[PDB]
Amino acid sequence: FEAIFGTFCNRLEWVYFLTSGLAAAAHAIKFHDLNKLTTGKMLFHVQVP
Amino acid sequence: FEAIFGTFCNRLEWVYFLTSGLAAAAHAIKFHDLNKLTTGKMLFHVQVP
Repeated sequence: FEAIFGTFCNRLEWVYFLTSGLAAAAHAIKFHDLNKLTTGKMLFHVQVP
Repeated sequence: FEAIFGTFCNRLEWVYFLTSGLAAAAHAIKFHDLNKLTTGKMLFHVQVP
């Protein structure tokens, strides 16, 4: 006879965005209506000494 | 629509003569009547051994 000793299944290494070093450079917000906005803008007012 | 987020005004930082290290090189005297005069003289008397 030939013997099949066993079948092994791989184990996945799950990851998330908020649990990684690159996330510190980021800052994450949920909005639910992003399709409706056209462009987001800042606005800076600066005075020079 | 077009979304405008928070607007920022410059957080201008203050600086002073006294707080600077250059003030140690200086002696600072305030004198409310300085406008009237234009002459300031000091005199040195030395005898050499």
